[PDB]
Parts: sequence; C-alpha cells; structure tokens
Amino acid sequence: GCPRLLMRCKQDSDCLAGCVCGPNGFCG
Repeated sequence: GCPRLLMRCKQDSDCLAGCVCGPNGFCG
C-alpha cells in the first residue's frame, strides 16, 4: 500500500513501494 503525508522526495523510491515523487515536493 501507499500512505500519504508531508514527506519530501527526490526520487520515486523515496517513499514506500507503491508511491512516486509527488510533482510538487512531497510524495504522491
């Protein structure tokens, strides 16, 4: 599964397996 919260990203893998780097700053 893919949660959601203010978690800054730089790459897809940044977040938990399922999410992508949300085009804004934080995961999406």
